[PDB]
Amino acid sequence: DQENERNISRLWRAFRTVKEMVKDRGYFITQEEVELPLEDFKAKYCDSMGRPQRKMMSFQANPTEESISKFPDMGSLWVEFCDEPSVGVKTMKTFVIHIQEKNFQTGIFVYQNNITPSAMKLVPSIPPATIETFNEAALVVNITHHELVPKHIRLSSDEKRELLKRYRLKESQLPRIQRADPVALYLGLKRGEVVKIIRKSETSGRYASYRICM
Amino acid sequence: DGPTMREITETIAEAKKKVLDVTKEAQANLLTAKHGMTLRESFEDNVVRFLNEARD
Amino acid sequence: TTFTHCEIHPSMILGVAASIIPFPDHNQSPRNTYQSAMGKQAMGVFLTN
Amino acid sequence: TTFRFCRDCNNMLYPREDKENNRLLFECRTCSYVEEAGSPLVYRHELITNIGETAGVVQDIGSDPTLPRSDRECPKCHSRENVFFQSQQRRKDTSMVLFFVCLSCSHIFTSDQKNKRTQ
Amino acid sequence: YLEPGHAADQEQAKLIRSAIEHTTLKSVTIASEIYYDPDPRSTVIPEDEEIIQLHFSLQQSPWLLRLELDRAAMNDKDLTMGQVGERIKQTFKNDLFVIWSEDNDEKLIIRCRVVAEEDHMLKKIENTMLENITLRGVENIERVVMMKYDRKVPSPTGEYVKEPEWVLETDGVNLSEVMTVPGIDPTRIYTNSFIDIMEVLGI
Amino acid sequence: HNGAPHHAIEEAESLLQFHVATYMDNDIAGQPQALQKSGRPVKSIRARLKGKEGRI
Amino acid sequence: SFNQFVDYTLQDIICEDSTLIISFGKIYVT
Amino acid sequence: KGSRFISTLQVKLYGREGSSARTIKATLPYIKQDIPIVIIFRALGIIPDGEILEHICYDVNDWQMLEMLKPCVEDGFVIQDRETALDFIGRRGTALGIKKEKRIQYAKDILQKEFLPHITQLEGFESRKAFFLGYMINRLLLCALDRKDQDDRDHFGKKRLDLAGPLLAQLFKTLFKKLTKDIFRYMQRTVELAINAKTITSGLKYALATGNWGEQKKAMSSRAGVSQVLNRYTYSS
Amino acid sequence: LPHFSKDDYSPESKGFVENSYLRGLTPQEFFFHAMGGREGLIDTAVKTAETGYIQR
Amino acid sequence: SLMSCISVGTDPMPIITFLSEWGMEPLEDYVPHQSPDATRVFVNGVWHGVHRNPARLMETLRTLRRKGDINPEVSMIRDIREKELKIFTDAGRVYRPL
DNA sequence: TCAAGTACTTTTTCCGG
RNA sequence: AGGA
DNA sequence: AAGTACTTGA
Ligand SMILES: [Zn+2]
Ligand SMILES: [Zn+2]
Repeated sequence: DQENERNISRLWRAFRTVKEMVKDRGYFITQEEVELPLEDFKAKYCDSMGRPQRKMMSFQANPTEESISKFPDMGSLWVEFCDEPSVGVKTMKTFVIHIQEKNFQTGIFVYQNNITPSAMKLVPSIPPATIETFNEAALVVNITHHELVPKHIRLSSDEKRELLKRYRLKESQLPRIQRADPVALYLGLKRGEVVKIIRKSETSGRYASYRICM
Repeated sequence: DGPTMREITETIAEAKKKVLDVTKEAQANLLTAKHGMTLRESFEDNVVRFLNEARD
Repeated sequence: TTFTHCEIHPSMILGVAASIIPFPDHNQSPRNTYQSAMGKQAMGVFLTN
Repeated sequence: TTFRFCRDCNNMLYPREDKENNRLLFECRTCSYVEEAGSPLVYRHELITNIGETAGVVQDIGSDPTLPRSDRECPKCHSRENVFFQSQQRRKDTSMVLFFVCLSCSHIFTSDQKNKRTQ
Repeated sequence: YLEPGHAADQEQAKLIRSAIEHTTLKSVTIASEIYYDPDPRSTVIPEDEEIIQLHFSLQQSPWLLRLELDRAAMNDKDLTMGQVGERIKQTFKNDLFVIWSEDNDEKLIIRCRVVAEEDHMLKKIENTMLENITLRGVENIERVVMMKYDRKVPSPTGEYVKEPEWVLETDGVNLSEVMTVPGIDPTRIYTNSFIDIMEVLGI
Repeated sequence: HNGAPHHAIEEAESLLQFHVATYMDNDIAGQPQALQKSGRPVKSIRARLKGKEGRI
Repeated sequence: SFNQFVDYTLQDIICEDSTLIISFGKIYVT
Repeated sequence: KGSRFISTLQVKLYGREGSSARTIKATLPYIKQDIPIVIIFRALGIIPDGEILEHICYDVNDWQMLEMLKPCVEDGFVIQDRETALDFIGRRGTALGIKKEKRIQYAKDILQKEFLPHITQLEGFESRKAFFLGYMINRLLLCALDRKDQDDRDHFGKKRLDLAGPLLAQLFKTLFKKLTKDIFRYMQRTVELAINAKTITSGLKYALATGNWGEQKKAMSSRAGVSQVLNRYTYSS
Repeated sequence: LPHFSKDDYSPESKGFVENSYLRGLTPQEFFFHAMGGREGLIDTAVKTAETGYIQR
Repeated sequence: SLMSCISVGTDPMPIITFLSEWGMEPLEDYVPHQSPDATRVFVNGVWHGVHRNPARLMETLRTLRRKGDINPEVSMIRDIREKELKIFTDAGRVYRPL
């Protein structure tokens, strides 16, 4: 038993947050799918010894009926976990061509410890598809859930064009969110994309700010 | 007041003994420090706190 | 019963300016630091010549 | 620990193991001197130190006027004439335990009520 | 701040205080010593004569690294001779043979042997041991205090009522790590270092 | 323009570089402070515009 | 301070490195 | 008094509290690197370990301070006689000053004139200078072993007040020596009594009038505000 | 102060001014109040320039 | 302060001459383990040697200054615990009369 | 290739000889 | 060199 | 009183 059980809890807490992020991005994930308990997680992805099988975890996600209204060209997503703590160019080439062949728009690599600089070179090698690398440990806790972290909302090309029209703005003039920003990553923001940040106010009650990506 | 000055002097006097008592307690290795504080750091915190409570 | 020395007068810890302060043991610390600055800008007879 | 030097060089002695008879020796690196070890202990670190507590207790310790006195009866001679001070180990942690030095017998006794000493 | 439910439980706080506040092998040690003890099956130190007898029944260096641990210190940052030695054995893997006196045994001791030229080797193993080995806690996180902060919360009857809670206060910051800790509320955790809040939780 | 003694030339050049340099900025990293015969260093143009007291 | 300088210190400065290939004797202050 | 060699000796304890190999090295005046104490001792003449250790630690029952000197001994072990020690000191410049005889003769002078210039600048006082270096290391290790507190830089007993006399002394000295070189300049000029008494008067007058305690109308860094006008508002003022 | 024995952690030794301004301060009480007083004047003088630059 | 004075600077030699005449072993002849409790004697930060019974030396030096034989502006301290005797002929030192 | 010291930078409220 |  | 930028050896 020992301290094996804790890496299981962590991998599960990390999994919930992946489901959470994917649903939040605009992909169709059930609430019961998120709320899946630890006991059910073990009895699904744990082997004939209680050792978690990350290969099993990996899943495809599809755009919510709602998502195709705002963003029509929003394609399908593929989330890949790895039972190997270090991810090499051999495991990467499998996943990289998988997204290319299965005509995916986006793909997330939830790596355990590290992705070698050899394998990292394949990340931008297959456009119009996009690839994301997430260290399992960062996702144990969902940052979006935190007190100080307000509702960020991705804007459509039309929605942004309108925001700029309505405030007579050049993109320069908008407050900026960094591409690498924890939330910019969670949402999978790309350069030029705009977030509408709706925060509570001691002054107004509800205040809406906007940020353009870096 | 003459009697309020008697009362003030005796307030300091008793607080001075409250200190001496903690002084003799620390000199006899009986004092037990607060978590994350020197035995001395703990002692002074009390002495300062007594003398300030007293001044008030 | 160890006293090797005795103080001539404690008021001797003071310098020229503080020494003109009446009852300085009855003032808040800096109020005295202020008089030992003003007396230097007070008028009087500086020398008989 | 208490370390020795080479009789001949006077230069310090470094350990060398006699693999044949499984015993420790101290050799001299300036000459060819070699002596058997006295103790199996080579090095001692000492993190929680008690050496420097009863520091510089000269037989003149009573002559320092700056030192305070007390009427605490001595364990050896019962003399209520003594000088006192705290652990001269100038560390933050250090307890406020007192060390009394008898003005007659010169015995070092403490005020500690948690433990019992000899220094 | 503690997990939603167990917020008034002092022992639940005590539990995290221990789980988070950094503890090194240095903080529990009285002194380390190097002895020449050639027979691995029998010791020169007569005290240890018992520790061997047992940790044998139910090849290696003749140079012994022996460290005496402080009972009082082993208590404040709650620790077992077992769990301490476990760290050491798991740190240096199968290239350092460790034995230890029991928690009950009158004096607290840890005996270590390696797997020409060895004197200096052990002086490096002892340096690692003191400075590099982490027992409990999250790094950078030192002095961890418990505080019973007052909290205004809506009661069932509707009115806002003073329902105080146990709160941990640190001396040091490692946001990424203490957040992922079990038993806490990672939806309430706050740092005076806003550069950290920025880096972890976004602008 | 005369018989160029070639070193005496890179010597005379370096000095012009110095004066044109110190005229604009006198407070340079490379130590010599182009001091007026009076000890007092010459005021650079940079010095004139330089913060609190002076131009801007 | 000045008195120690005149009668003492000054006489010493006048003859420390003084002597040249010409020696400087006793000093007089008018 | 005389010249005033502002040479300051630092005796450094390398390595941090928890770093293996905690050596003791010292920075010598007109010497680039920091010499490990042991080489200095051999260059002084105190050649065997234990004779070196006797100068530093005065109690053979203080294993604590002694174990702490074991690194130094290993550090200096490479040097074995007075010559090889002096050469090692000479090697580190200067700039270097290449020549074997040159470097060994250099270091002799530095230890004699520059290192610990009080006590003596004379020749044969190796015994006194080495026992002092040893007294310095004793004090360095006494503090490092938490037996003594680090010195109070703000203790008034460790402070001196240069009054009107010494102030004038430093100035008169600067002047008389400038006069001394002017006397030698006119003595050389006489390739066969014209001594500018103006230098001394005008120099003293310049300083005492401006408050710029340094040679001369080209003041900086000369130290100002030393001499100011006497307040005459009130008598106590 | 040299008017005290060594290792004196008493209120009187470590700066506790028992007296009122009305009653008057003892030579020690006076000097200790003076040390404490001088601390205020230092920050008052320092804060003044430090605070100004923040404003700017 | 009103009673304060500044040390003008005296000669160390009459005190160095006096000390050696009163039991001061010169540093050139010191042997640490022979005389280990030896109180070390300093005059203006110069280590001059050691003295076996400082108690008496301190008393003879004290009454030398007190009588007037050693200038009263000279400073002398015996730090028993540290086994040290520091003497100051030194100019600059601020003194007060007690 | 990256930690650590190096060069070397820069400010500091307001108002008579 | 002083003043708020 | 604390930095930015640049250069130096593992
Ligand atoms: Zn030998
Ligand atoms: Zn007794």
